[PDB]
Amino acid sequence: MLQPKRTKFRKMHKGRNTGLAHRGSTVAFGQFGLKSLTRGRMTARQIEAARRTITRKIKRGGKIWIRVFPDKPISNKPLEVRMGKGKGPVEYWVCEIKPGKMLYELEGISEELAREALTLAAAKLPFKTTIVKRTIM
Amino acid sequence: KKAARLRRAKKTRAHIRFLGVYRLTVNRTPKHIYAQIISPNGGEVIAQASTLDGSLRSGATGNADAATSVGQLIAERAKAAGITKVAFDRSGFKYHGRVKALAEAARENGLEF
Amino acid sequence: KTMKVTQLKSGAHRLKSHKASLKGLGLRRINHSVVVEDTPSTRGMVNRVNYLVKVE
Amino acid sequence: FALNAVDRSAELQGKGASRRLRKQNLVPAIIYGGNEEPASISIKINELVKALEFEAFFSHILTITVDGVEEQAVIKALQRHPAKGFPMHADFQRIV
Amino acid sequence: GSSRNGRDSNPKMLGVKIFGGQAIVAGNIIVRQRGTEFHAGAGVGMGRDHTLFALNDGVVKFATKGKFNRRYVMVEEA
RNA sequence: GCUGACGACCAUAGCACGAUGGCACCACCUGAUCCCUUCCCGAACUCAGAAGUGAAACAUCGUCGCGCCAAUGGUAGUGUGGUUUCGACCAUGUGAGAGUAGGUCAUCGUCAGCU
RNA sequence: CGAAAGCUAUUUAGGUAGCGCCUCGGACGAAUACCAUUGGGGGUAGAGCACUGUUUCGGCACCGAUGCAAACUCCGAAUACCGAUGAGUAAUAUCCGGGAGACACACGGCGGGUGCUAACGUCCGUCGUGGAGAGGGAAACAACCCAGACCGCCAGCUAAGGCCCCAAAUUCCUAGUUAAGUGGGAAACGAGGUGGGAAGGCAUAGACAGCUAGGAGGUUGGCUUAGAAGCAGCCAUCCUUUAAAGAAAGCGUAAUAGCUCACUAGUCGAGUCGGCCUGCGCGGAAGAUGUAACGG
RNA sequence: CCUCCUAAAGAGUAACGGAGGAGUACGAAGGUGCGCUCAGAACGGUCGGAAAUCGUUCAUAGAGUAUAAAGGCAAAAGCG
RNA sequence: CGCUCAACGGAUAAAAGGUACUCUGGGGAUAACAGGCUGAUACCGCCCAAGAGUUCAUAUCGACGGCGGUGUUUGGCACC
Repeated sequence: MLQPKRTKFRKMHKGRNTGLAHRGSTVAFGQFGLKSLTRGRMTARQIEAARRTITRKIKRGGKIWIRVFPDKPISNKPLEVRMGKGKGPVEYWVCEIKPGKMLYELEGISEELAREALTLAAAKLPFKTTIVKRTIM
Repeated sequence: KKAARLRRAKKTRAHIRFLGVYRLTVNRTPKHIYAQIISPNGGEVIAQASTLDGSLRSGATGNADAATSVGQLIAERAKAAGITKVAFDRSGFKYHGRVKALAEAARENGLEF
Repeated sequence: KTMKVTQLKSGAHRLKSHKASLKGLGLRRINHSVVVEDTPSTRGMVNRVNYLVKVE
Repeated sequence: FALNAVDRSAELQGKGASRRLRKQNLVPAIIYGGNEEPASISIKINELVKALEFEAFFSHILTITVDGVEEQAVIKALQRHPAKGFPMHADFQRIV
Repeated sequence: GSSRNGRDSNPKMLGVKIFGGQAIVAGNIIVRQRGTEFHAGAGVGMGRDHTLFALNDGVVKFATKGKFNRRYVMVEEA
């Protein structure tokens, strides 16, 4: 359950998600990269589940890099409460995702096993994903 | 230190530039003393007098008497150049000793400030 | 020299500036042709309302 | 280590003209450095993709033949689509 | 959860009042500001709230001058 | 040719490294009687002076090590009209930031002095 | 001729008053609007870590890579706003006075806060429409699109939208795609639908499929385990006979055993195999009066 | 009533929207003239340390500005 | 000079409650029932497969996660 240890402000605005992912579209740390073709919100629970499935598949044979962190807080309102009377608290944290953004990277493992693990992680995640080979340029 | 001396002269320099009057700036060294009159624009020298002048070059420079002389000659030069009302600029030097004698000579010899 | 300007489409529902541009051109109604001297100000007006005007 | 290019005219430059060119399946590129002024060219996207497949292409001396004049250059930068990944622009430097 | 913070202050209407190239007479307020976002050069005076106003007739000019690269407002006699 | 004062400009003018400069000028430097200084101290400031030195500082020269400046092209955004699957797209006008090639060890003004 | 549902204040919130908006009379006359050129300041969109934080990895708080932010900014537009000059067009702008009405607004875009980037939800800014507006289109449908009705004509041209019949106009022409009535509701995902595109692997030294024969020994590789023999799990994945055969890709056994597969040789003879991108299609797809998700 | 955001780069702009302060103080904490430059880090030094004061080297503000925040502040608006 | 006239443009120098014993003028400008919009929640279904199932993911069940349908619970709005 990734979460910032402390934050300057408890609550944050909803914001708008637009544009392509110009930064973070290139794989650096690891040879094997998984990218998101669709924009959306990535929850900490989603990140944890994908990490756990990838770790189980690798069985300590490869190194995993997480390029997504849920710094942004999300406020949700409780049931049987009228609209207004103040903003709700941060039930959960999400990471804004843009098309082409790096989610996970793998190194030190065979391509086929990495592809299978990335397939499992994609199945868990809400984003369409295409595996991309790392390119120098 | 010349750095500190310029640091403590800038207040008066800026206030005189705001006033927009001709400025009688002094600059004294252990050997020589110089006085010159700068235009309100701050980039034109219209009158000058130092102990490098031939009249008092081969003499007791770096002295209160030399400062008094330089004041008298720059006062005459300013009178001949048409300047009558200036703002004194000790240029960070304490208004005292050679600077004070220079200022008093200039003030008594035609210039009023 | 002079140029012929005609209003293809209605200007009632356009922005205030575009309506004033049509007034400056002199076109009060659709399929109305007017004569104006060819100069960059008039060309700028025709450019601003280009979509709803044509020039002969 | 050779590729064929075509002069990119001033009317093929800019945002809209660049998008039209990529719709006509040409990748814009600029050859600069060396001694002379920059030259704007277009490279067929399939040829450029095949050239980018090979790995020493990024570290050896390349030869651009612009329907005529010849240019020895080195690929300096490559702009790809953030999501699709296909090459969008090329930056080459003349080698002296 | 009640986080009671529904306060705000009234507007102050700060900003540039007369821009570059405009005719200006003595006493016109040019800039209303907090601190010296703009400084007073020749022809412009400075009030206790950092207001910049024209000391004489002329045309307002904006410039970046000095070592600190400060923004300056002047009134040129033109 | 160089030095000093006052300015223009405020890093392509800076930092860093190395070299040259003492006939003028500048700076150190000698002394604290006198003017004037220290919540103590001649450090600074101030006065009276040239025995000594360009050591430090200062000025000039050289470089690309840093800093700074910086294209062309492309991309992003964007006013107007239209379309839209609401992500965007088309026509037109505009056009960044970052990065790359590259540039830089400033350019001038008034006065005075030695040569 | 012609609004407003706005600001401010209010024992005020469905009232009232000042201002903004309408009308009439007078004064004034380009001082007003549009467009071209041009002088200005900005900190928004975007972008970025140089400050305030926050995040991952590696090296050793600091360095190098790597992301994020309404109350972060080393940067930074397009618009908009304030001015100047100059044409043309225009029933302009400003001031004084008489008379009001209005201070419940709504929907559709765009920039947002709130909400669940839910609501024909709620609050702002801004543009269009209705309000106060007919007409044609969207089947019916204030707010969407085209367009602003002075009256009359059994005249013509067009806008949006359409041209097989209801129902006015093409069973019009060219080139292709779909076989689902998709068109004419619905996603993750799945598949051997179909068309096209850029490249690949193999191939008459016989490519893919099919069929026949083999598919082995060290050896039950070592560890672990009650068992662990290619096939629970962990660490190797070496050698030999070879034409080839994996310390094994599956089924199977408590473990064996057993059946396959990869691979090789033989038969056959010509094209064949698997990835990527793009267009249109398929499943996923269940509700209550009656077809009833093209108006028919 | 004041500061920041919302607020869409002139001004203005709402929500029972997101965050904090005010209902004072000073005859000096005002005026003028003059003079001065902070926080930190490291090194050395009796008690004396992580950190007291003293000395040295860097240090455009990483300090201070009576007070909440924004802007500003070197001619300091900071300190005598 | 005297107001925490702080409901801060301050109604009087001077002021709390009950009503199911009640009553009048209005409102669907505004709530409870129902209908309407929405679908957070709820119900159902599907995707992945860690596992349980003596062995064995998929006979049967489906952790961490993801995507839909219904209007069908608890809700939101206040359109009749």
